[PDB]
Amino acid sequence: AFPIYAKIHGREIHKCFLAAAIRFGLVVSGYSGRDENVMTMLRAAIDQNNAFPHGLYWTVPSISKSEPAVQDLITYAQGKGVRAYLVETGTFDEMLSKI
Amino acid sequence: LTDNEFYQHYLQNSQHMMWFLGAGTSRSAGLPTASDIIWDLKHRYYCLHENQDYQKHDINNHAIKSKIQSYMDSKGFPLQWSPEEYSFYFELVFRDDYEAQRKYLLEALASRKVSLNIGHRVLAALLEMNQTKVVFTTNFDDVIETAFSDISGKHLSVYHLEGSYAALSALNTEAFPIYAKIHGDFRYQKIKNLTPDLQTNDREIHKCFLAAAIRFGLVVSGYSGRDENVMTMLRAAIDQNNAFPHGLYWTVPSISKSEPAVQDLITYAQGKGVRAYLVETGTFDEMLSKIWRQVKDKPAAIDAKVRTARVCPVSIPLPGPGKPALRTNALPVVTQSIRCGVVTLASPITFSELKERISQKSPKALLTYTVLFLGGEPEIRKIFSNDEINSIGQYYIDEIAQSVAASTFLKSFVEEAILTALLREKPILHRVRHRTHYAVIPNASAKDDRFLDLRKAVGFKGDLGYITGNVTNAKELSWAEAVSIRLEERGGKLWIMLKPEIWIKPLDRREEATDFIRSRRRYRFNQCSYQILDAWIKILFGSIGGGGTVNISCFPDAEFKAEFEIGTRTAFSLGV
Amino acid sequence: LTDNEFYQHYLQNSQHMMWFLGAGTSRSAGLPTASDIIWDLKHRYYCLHENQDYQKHDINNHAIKSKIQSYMDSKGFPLQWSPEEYSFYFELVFRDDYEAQRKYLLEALASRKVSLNIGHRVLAALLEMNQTKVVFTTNFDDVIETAFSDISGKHLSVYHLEGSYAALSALNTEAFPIYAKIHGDFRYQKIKNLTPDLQTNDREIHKCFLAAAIRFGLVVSGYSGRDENVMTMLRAAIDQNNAFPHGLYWTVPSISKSEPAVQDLITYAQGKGVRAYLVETGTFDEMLSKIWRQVKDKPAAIDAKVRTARVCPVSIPLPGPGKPALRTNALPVVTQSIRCGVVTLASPITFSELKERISQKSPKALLTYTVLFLGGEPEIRKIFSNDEINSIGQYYIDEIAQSVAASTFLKSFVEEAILTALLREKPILHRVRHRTHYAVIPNASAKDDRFLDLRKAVGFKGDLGYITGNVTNAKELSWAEAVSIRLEERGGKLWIMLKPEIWIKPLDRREEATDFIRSRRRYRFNQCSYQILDAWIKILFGSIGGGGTVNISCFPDAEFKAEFEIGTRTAFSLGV
Amino acid sequence: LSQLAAHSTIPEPLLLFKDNRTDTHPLRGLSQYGPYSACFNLPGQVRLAYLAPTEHMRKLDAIVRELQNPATPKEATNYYVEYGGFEKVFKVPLVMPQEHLRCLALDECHGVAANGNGLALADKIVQSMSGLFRQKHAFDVLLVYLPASWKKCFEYDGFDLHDRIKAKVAPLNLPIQIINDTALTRQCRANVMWGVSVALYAKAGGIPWKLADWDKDEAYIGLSYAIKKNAEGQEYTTCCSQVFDPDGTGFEFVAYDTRDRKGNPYLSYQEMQSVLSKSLHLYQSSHNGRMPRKIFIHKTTHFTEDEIQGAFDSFSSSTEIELVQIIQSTNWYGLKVDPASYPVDRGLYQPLTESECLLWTQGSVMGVNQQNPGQPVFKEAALTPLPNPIMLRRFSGNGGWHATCSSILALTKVDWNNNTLYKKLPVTLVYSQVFADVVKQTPEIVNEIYDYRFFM
DNA sequence: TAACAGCTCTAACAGGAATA
RNA sequence: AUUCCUGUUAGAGCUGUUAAC
DNA sequence: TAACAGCTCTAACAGGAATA
RNA sequence: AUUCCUGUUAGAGCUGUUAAC
Ligand SMILES: Nc1ncnc2c1ncn2[C@@H]1O[C@H](COP(=O)(O)O)[C@@H](O)[C@H]1O
Ligand SMILES: Nc1ncnc2c1ncn2[C@@H]1O[C@H](COP(=O)(O)O)[C@@H](O)[C@H]1O
Ligand SMILES: [Mg+2]
Repeated sequence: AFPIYAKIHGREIHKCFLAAAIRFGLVVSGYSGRDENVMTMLRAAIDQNNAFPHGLYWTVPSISKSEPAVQDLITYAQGKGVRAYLVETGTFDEMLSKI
Repeated sequence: LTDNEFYQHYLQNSQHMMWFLGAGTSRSAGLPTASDIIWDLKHRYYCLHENQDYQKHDINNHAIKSKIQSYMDSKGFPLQWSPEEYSFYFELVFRDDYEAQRKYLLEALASRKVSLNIGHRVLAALLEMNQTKVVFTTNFDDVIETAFSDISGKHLSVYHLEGSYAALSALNTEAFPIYAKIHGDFRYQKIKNLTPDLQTNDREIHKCFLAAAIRFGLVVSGYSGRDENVMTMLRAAIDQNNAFPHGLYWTVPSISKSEPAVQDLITYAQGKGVRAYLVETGTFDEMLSKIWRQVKDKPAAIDAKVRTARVCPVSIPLPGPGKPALRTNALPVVTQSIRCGVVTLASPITFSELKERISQKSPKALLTYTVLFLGGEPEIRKIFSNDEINSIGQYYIDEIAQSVAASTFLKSFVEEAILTALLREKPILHRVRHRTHYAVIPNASAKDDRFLDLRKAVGFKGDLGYITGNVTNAKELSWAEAVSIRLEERGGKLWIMLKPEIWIKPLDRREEATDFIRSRRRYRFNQCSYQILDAWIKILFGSIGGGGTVNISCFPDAEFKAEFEIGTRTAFSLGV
Repeated sequence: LTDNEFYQHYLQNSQHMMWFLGAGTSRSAGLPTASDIIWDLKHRYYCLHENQDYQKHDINNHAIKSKIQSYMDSKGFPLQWSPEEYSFYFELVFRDDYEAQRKYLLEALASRKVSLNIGHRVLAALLEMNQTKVVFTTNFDDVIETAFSDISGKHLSVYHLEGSYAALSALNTEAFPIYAKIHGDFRYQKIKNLTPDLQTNDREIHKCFLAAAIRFGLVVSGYSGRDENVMTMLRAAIDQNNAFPHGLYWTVPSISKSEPAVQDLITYAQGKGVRAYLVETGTFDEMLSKIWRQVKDKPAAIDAKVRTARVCPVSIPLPGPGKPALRTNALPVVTQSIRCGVVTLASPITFSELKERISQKSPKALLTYTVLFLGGEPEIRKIFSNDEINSIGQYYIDEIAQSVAASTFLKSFVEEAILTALLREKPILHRVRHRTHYAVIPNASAKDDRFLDLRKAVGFKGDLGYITGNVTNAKELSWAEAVSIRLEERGGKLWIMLKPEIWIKPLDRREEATDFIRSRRRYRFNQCSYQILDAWIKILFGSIGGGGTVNISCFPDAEFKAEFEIGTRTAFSLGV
Repeated sequence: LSQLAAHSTIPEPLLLFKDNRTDTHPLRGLSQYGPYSACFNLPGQVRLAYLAPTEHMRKLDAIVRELQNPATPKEATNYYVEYGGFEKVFKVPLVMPQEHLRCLALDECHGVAANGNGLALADKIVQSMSGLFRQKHAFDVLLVYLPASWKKCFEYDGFDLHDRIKAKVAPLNLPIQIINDTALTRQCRANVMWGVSVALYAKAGGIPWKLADWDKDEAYIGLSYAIKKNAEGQEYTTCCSQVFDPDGTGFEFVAYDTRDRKGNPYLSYQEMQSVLSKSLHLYQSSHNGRMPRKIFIHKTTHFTEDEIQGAFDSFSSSTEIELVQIIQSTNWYGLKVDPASYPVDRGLYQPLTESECLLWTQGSVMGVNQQNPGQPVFKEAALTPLPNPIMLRRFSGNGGWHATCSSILALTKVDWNNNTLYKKLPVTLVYSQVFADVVKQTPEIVNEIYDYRFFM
């Protein structure tokens, strides 16, 4: 019964995020990580057999300015076999306008 | 979990429902089951070495089955319906020749013996009308590939082990409906049917089962267990977050005969937090029939193929009356539309209550429930006071035949109305026996001129007969000529049925005159019966059966009057 | 080779015919072509980098196409419709991402925009009814699969590159019909659509084609060459013993625009001893329509789906006359069966010849050809001598309406017969204008009492009117009231059409009185026209239009007489 | 056996007007409310221009002045309504052209007319338009006048001057309102004024009135043909018109060719499929890609098997197709009884056979009488004493005679070129026939499609 | 689930013999 | 029960149509 | 392909004005 | 050609039904 707008406010979303990661891929914008709760949330979402089938896309205004944890997670996902990517775009609003 | 609650749950959420049909469903499709395949293989094996005529002895005979099984046990082969037997006999007959094995399995399960039944057609309709999106199967024959082609008229995307990664992509891009065979089509080289092949799972398909686990809930039918690879794939699917959003509904034809593996898997799933339930719903066919019955707003185009019995066949037209002609007893009632009166009651009423009110009050009108009354309003006021009557209005029956066919209350009401009309202005008495109305010559007025023709009808050798009197050897029984008159709904027409009878004045003492009724009717042959029917037509209608359209109205002096018109000539048709 | 000879050759031997359909049939199936795919890719590519609104400008506009192509040429890309462009733009847009390329090609050619036309349905019918067994295709979308599923109701076995060798086995075990896609379904990982993939052929599919060459003859349609791998596979198939038992029929929509590769391949095949012929048969759809037309004994069950226009739709029933009612001019002819006379001629006769014999002899009878005559035999003896007459017998028209509808000769004959019957015993004169019949008040007998009601009909403000006379400003033109009477076949019924007209005594001088005809008809409003139609009904029938069934016979004193019965009341229907 | 199926009279269709008000009388509503398209400013002001010989320009300025001032109806006062003055009734000023917005035809046109050469006369009339073409932005509608002395070239075999002029100036985008001497010498004046004014407003801007109760998801199609008498044989030039109410407020009414040679007016499989493809592609472009759900293809002649198959195979299964044939000349004719003084109410449809029905596009109309309100009006009383109905022979449909009959009735009332109350045929058929005449006269028009305001 | 309407069947008896 | 199916006396079974529960 | 039958259409003209 | 469709005079187009070729 789409669409839903759930706020993490960071376990009731943990299972929801896991099922959603099973369903379809994720693009994350405006987030630099730095939070261990959502970090473990996403890392736990990655492990399953078909997680983010379309791909995980961490979009930041500048690639070099991103926190090291984001790149570490991207490399970990790529090693696991998932198709996670780190792409450099503009501001989130400008990215969405171009989309 | 009771079956009805399972049906409500499914009906409640059938949009997101994977199906897992096993080899049990194909059992009905007419395809040989696993045991039938084993027995066929044993038949070929025994007939081959021990040189015996193949067609001379059948396979479903009890004696030949016992003899072949005894021969098989003689060479130390597995005893009876035990594991590692089906694969054993396959690998014995075909001595590791997978091409010949594939060809035989294709021939046995070929697409010429398959006759789709309600179950596969209903599942294919669910696929097309898009409630179930994924149908996993461990089964080789196109039992459901064919059903979808027959119903939808569209090609179905079947997935197998030849590619085996198509299912994951199609699942990811939502290319529903997908029908992924966990063991692949028999057309292809890999079949994965022997026990050694049944221990492993294809990585990409296995991957698909887990991704599809999160999206939908599973209903598995016609699966008995006994497969290690599918069981471990299901167990792995359970051991993941929100494994089944709609619960795993494992259905078996009989809970008592279910294997313990299914029950322990259900217990494990319940221990892992999912709401998996084991239910018994009878056979797969009955289950799917009920599921389709509970389906709402099914498209007519696909339902004309789901249930071919629902559409009306054999609408074979009748020819013309062109070119000896039987003369039946049916008078066609060409009246198409009538007017009736309706009374609205402040409190609900029962047809039985109205019948007893008729019995007590005995009004000069007719009433039935559906309350439609024919006659005068003051009679209804006698039956029903002003307090219980809200309003009195009119009712129009545009199609009388369809109305009487639809509701038997209308049939009885119209029959009573036409009977009252026909006997309204005539001396012939009106009685009832069981629920059949009888127009009988009265005792006193038996000397009327209008009965004289009837007197000619019963007369012997053309003399004057008798119409009413007393039985030859009865104490008080009185007898008379009569006609049973009924209303018959035939197709889109209404007819009046007249049958000559010998009415007996005491209702319950009819049997004592049986011999007399027999004796009087011994020689009522075709000519005599023709004469009696003509005389009765003249009595009941007043006109001879040539080109007449006599019209009769019941309660002509009443505000609500029914005016019927019945052709005076009975039905006839010249031979072709 | 002319197209008609090709059709005859194919019809003579249609049981052994492979088909070859690559990217040419898909043009007419409602799915984009190669050029459309290229232009779509260019549209996405241009809109992506140069940030432009995607939906703001379309793709089939000429200006936008020119602008996008100019942009593409700006970056040094290939110029226009040149080789290595389609694959080039695919590999440019998708930068070697075969999964995304597959997903896009699936979305563009998906099974929702496809609307099967006559060509694919006819080919699928040929597959099911088992004339063509092998249908090779270089095409990805499931047009033939959907057509076969829609028509046969059975799942079709599609073969591709994933399995690859599956098709060869099916050929060897005669598992027809087989539909092997030389480039495979888009539902699978390998699509073999780019130019680098188009240089090689799958070994097993190559072997399958080589083996199928010997068994059947090939008809290739909607294929324009340009593919090296398929061309070399065909050339290798030619270079083997009895390469094609039924010849390679290469069909193109236009021989002039055919690529030279096809022509040189045909010449090479002819030099290698096979009877390969290149023909032009127009589009694929028209070709298959003609081929299906020449098909004999096509099953009704599949033909009800091949040509949905052949079955009669819109059989929407009409309601009852229940519950202002227009009163038309149609008198229903309830006569169902009539008797006519037939004469057998020793030599064939022409309807024109019979018409001129009527003109010369002017007999007191009616005749038509189908020779059915209505009237007296001696009149026919006057028309035809004994030498030319073999026998004279009877004819029965059981269904008059179906007979007149089927043959217009019967329509004219029955119209003339009913016209002669209606004016047989009445003073009203019978004339004809063009192909219509007019009953006109005679000049001399205009003072008859039976015309007085008509005199009332035309009268002004209720006084006495005029029925016949001379025009106000004409030298010799004479005018009279008249009715045009015609026969109309409506559904399963026959009706007589009456229309009030002002007949003019000189046939060719009618226009000179036009104003008068206008002036006399200026104020013939609904009431006046109602009166005139009632008066004409009374004149033509002798009974007022209430509950009448007047019967009229033509030539009552003749052995062959037609007895019609027309209801005296015109058609009416109360509003709902 | 003389009792037919019960008919139902479809009520008079409502017409959307100024401020979305509905009134089934077009001219009365125009006087009372105003044009539907006047809600937005599509025409800022109706700037006119004149093209006529120097001698007869006074007639043009006189008729323009007559349009400026109100007029009263003299003939057919039963239906017509008093003119309120262009500025008052259409709520937009009517601008008289200045000196440079008023051209003069070449005197060589008179010589060509005396020579009796229609082609050269049309070419010269078009070539006279260059003075206005240097100021094409200045004016909206050009009033081309033709003196009676040119009658010899107005209409003769293998030619028609009006169609040639329309086809020559259609690609040049300038609307043209041709005026003959007939419009001058017609007895009544309000007749000519109403007709010319509504034509002028439609050609300068558009949509004087729009039909209400119109589902946006139905596209109506009408095919009609014309004959060019070749020396050896004949040429059957058939063209198709399309109407639909799009998502935007601007109701659309277009026409287009169908392509080579046709010997018969029945389209083959490929041609029918191509025309239908162009039609729903046009609808999709006007509906941002949304598929039409109901399609009505009205044809003056019966659909062959090929045409029905092309219709079935061109669309998808989701879009039901209503293939209907319209028969103009029929034997049947009815008379209303309660017998009535006035003929049967307009719009009554009588189902004769499971596939054939009578529709009374002609007949008495209720609620549009100016004098003695409540009396019925018969539009064709002058021409005929009784209304001749048409036959609808449905060739493809799922169910419902009312659905197609009401659509046809509403399509018979939106002909802005028609001065009278309604039309005997749907606007689809009449516009397809007009464009068929145009294409038959000028074969080099098959490339483009055109809005109604060009040819009405 | 309780009545009511019709259509049709079987379950027990009884029962006489082919247009006179 | 050599047969045949003609009636009598009853009850069910289906359909329905209401009132419910 | 040549006639013949009906059903229906357009192609040229002409033509008068809404129940009197 | 402000309009409307009422008629006249013709020819085609489809269907057919025969005779063929
Ligand atoms: N009506 C039915 N439809 C489908 N499967 C059934 C049905 N009845 C029984 N089965 C199952 O079929 C299985 C036999 O499959 P197999 O082990 O291949 O012989 C058993 O486990 C049954 O539970
Ligand atoms: N309707 C059609 N029937 C038969 N062939 C066609 C049709 N349309 C296109 N073609 C052929 O298909 C070819 C294009 O296929 P390709 O360019 O190889 O994908 C053209 O060269 C045409 O000859
Ligand atoms: Mg105009």
